[PDB]
Amino acid sequence: MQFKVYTYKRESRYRLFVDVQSDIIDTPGRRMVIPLASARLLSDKVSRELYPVVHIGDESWRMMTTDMASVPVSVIGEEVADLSHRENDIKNAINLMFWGI
Amino acid sequence: MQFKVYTYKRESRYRLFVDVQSDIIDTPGRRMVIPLASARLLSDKVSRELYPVVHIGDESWRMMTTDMASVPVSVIGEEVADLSHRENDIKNAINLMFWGI
Amino acid sequence: RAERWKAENQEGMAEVARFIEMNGSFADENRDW
Repeated sequence: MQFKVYTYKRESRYRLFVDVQSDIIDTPGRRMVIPLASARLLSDKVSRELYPVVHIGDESWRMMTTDMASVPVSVIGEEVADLSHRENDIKNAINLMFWGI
Repeated sequence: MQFKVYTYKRESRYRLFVDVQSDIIDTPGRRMVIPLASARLLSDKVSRELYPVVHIGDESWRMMTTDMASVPVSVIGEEVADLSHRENDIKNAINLMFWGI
Repeated sequence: RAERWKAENQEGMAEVARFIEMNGSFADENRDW
């Protein structure tokens, strides 16, 4: 569901992602999502407009917008957070990637 | 480069894709693309808003918007067409995928 | 304006690309075509 954060059930250095696909667009078995990387892993030279920083509990995360991907429903784990309050920033990031913005 | 159509240097059901990433957003070594399928393979119920029909020479192709994915430059082949004249419909399709109506 | 955006961000974008190369691409992990 759009703007919800889920555990990623695949062996990977990524552990969480945020669903960013429209809820009115049905793609059976798949959802487009943006993976999260620990914010400590990226410097301030990295655009926050394109790669937003989000805080979930005691962790800070960068949204790796350009590494977005549709994933199989089989790797979508439990919901762990909601980022709907960051809709404007997320929309701005995705629209920047495609349309420069 | 945005709106150019390239061959795909991997065995796959998809053989061509259109680059849809902004030219001002430079992700060294990767680009976001949407694969094309021969248009005759889709029925007329399938929305041309979400899945536009585009032409390369005499032949028709459907843009498989919901199969968008980034690819490494190592698999990006020959430029075979330029769809910049369909930027408006391409924008509409991508905006539908993320933001619905 | 576009060149201003590219310039402000050239270092950061190079940094992200190196990060993805080292960390693994989520996109590559999941592409089904």
